[PDB]
Amino acid sequence: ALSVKDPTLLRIKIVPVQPFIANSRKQLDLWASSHLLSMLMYKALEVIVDKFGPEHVIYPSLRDQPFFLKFYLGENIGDEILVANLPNKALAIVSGKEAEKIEEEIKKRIRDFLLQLYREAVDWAVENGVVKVDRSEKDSMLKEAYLKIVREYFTVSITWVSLSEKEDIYQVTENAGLSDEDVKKWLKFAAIYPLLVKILDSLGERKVTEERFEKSEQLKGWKCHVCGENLAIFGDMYDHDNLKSLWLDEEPLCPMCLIKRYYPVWIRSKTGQKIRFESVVDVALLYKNWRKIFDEKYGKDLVSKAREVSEDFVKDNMLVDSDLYYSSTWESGLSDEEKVKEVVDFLNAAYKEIGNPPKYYAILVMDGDDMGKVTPQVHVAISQALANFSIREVRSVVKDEGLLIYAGGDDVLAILPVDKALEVAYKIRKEFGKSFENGSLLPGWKLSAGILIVHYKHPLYDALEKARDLLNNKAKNVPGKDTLAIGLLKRSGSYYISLVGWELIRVFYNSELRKKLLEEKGGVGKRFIYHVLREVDTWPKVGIDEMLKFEVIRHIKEETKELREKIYGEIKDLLEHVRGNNEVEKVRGLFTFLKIITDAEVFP
Amino acid sequence: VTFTPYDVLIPLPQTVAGAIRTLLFYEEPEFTLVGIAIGTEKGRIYPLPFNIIKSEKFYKVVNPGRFLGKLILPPKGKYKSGYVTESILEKYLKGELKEVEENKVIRILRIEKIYAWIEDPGCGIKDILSSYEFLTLGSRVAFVEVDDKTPDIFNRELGSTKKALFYFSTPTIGKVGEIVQELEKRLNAKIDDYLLVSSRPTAISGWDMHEKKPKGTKFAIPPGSVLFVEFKEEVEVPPYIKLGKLKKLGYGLALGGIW
Ligand SMILES: Nc1ncnc2c1ncn2[C@@H]1O[C@H](COP(=O)(O)OP(=O)(O)OP(=O)(O)O)[C@@H](O)[C@H]1O
Ligand code: NA
Ligand code: NA
Ligand SMILES: [Zn+2]
Repeated sequence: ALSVKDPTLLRIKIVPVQPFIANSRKQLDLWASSHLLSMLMYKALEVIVDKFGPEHVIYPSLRDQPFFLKFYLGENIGDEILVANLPNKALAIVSGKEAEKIEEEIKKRIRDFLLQLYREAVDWAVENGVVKVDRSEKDSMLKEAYLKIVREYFTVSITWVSLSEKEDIYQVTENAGLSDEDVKKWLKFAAIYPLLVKILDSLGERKVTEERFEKSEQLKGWKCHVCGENLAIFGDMYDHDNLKSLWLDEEPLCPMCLIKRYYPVWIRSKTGQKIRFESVVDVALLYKNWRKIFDEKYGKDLVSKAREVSEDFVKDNMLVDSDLYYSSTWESGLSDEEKVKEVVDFLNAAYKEIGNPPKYYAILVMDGDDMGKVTPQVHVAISQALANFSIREVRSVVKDEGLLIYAGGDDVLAILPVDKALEVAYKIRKEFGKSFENGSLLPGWKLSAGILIVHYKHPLYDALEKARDLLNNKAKNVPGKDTLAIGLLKRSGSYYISLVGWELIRVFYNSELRKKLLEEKGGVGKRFIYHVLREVDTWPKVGIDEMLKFEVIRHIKEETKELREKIYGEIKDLLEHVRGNNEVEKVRGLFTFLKIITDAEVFP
Repeated sequence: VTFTPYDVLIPLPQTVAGAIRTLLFYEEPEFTLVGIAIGTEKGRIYPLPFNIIKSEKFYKVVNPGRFLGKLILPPKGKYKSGYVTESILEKYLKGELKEVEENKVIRILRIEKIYAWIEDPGCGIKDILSSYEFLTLGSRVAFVEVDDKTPDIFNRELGSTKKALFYFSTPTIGKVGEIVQELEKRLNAKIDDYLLVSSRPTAISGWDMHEKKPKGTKFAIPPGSVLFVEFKEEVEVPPYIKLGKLKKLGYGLALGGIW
């Protein structure tokens, strides 16, 4: 478009984002949280579209958003729809007069929307035995105490500035404190869009902060188990034990976490779409197509023996819970008895033939550093590109390798099985690179990521905190960024971190070294890694190269000389792509990395 | 006020208050828990102010600009959680440090001491707890010392100025509007504008003994949060001021600053 009266820059922000997602006990909660959030932006975005249409939304680019296709144009979209492609920030160009109305409306549009879900959620919960109570009591679930929680939880903040206004760059640059950066934009001698946006943020951050603290107090009573923060429904009324009783799975649920449980079914009704994996274990078992093969080879039988154990153990010739694949589950933690032995033993026998079951999965978080590439139209093209990358490029990579939850453009959240984590992150990175046609050696656009490998039993909220920590605190503190931070958290509690360049994936993959470790059995020198790491506890008097040379020989007949050359050569190559201020830091990083991808318990 | 340090060998305020509350074999209490501080081998430490951002091996203190007659913070890097010495904070509160080397920021309970400041209205806490003691923490044990000397931060002579900031040492429970409003009254002054620099609201809940269930959830401004204020007229900024709910429980300890 670009022709209008009193064009105004409008910015929208929604919160909380990470804290909301973190309050998930299961992947399904995690997905619902991410999906719902995007939806909220959409609702918020609707207002602008209704009033002006897509083209006036600079960011994100609406035109291809599935949500846009499938809710504004009722096109048919399929499982494409499960992915949340909408970020929680947006900006549009709009008339000054209608702006404040837009603010009132969006706030209300989302507020009303949340209220619906709670209500449909209430009906749903009580009917399907989630809440387990006389429908007479239902009226109790809709009291102001619970309603207020839903209204107040999310703060969507709308801010705007006049794009037509009296301008002095001396004064404008002045109020915002940003000196020594004037020539690129201080210099306009021939509208200040790029500077204009950044102030908006500054302005937006002022509103969100006030508005997110206008929060009402709550009644005494037991808190939701998932979220742990808001009064569990009926929390005020009962003692804890009895209250635990009203809830299935013994999980009392606040409103905002109840909507979480209901949200999955609601999209399904709306779209007839569900995610393939409701569990991390579901994603874990993808590793080596281990599950596909096992269920097929023994899977067929497994239920009746298990079914023989319990009628409620399963429905539809399918296991209710995937963790039942793990003998350990049977072995302990179950929640008549003779059957246990044969299955356990049954399953252990199974492991004999196919190998042991993967109990580890990976969380992949990626963010674009540092955005953007600081003209409204220039902004749009970037946005369209980002939308294209997110919507199609990332989806094609993760397609069928794991669960893609969120792709807002530069940023990503995916759950992958261990064997595909590195593979996928690198691929995404490249696609991201090509999509902006950045040419090395010296790129930016740059992208950093965090890969957290966790045991399935590990609390989701904590896994998320750590994974984000890897991205923000490790990968992005590296100078130049464009880094991948890998963290292996083991059930033992041992946490291993490696920061590496992106090409390290490439080099190590297709390395003889990888092959020997992969072709490890018959194996390469055991303690190779321990020994090298030991020498890097301090500067080897011998020096790095010697020790390496030395260690490479201790572990590995005519060819053996040729082989060590290569390995030593390959190792020297990798260190180039391991982050670290010194060669000592790099050696640990590389060999810590090797330690990670070679853990038998993580990579059966 | 009495100054109570524990040697250990939020619900932090609650825990401490209760503990004292609990010690006295012999709902706020009678006494007031002004605030508490964390301690290490380096002495007292405080959550890094939210307007101090890491960059270039340095943390930059960034001050507000008045956009559209509106107080705002220049667009900068993410906050990085950390702590600073009592020494550093005082410099901060006087607007006399432009930056702090990264090494200084204290990422490092995982805690060596905890300080309690108390107004004892003849509850005889000082003489009674004064006895050199080892007391049960609300489980774990602690060594308790008590001094009648109020902390230096509490007695500082800030200038009289139109621009003041308030730094929240402890979680303050209130909506922004009420707080500034409560502020206006206690200082008996009018505030032209204010900017609150902070992370998302903290959910604080505590036990109700009599009702025998968890206390109603409240939302508090997280510690290290700073409130910048532009008064209409010159105000003698106090060294500290108590704001919001659950004061006697150690909440709402805001330290006065300038800018
Ligand atoms: N719907 C979503 N699902 C999953 N992740 C999301 C979603 N929306 C945003 N995110 C990611 O989570 C981050 C949280 O953003 P936040 O609320 O911290 O605002 P922010 O200014 O982007 O913060 P920062 O840039 O400091 O991380 C976003 O940057 C985004 O990449
Ligand atoms: Na964030
Ligand atoms: Na970014
Ligand atoms: Zn909850």
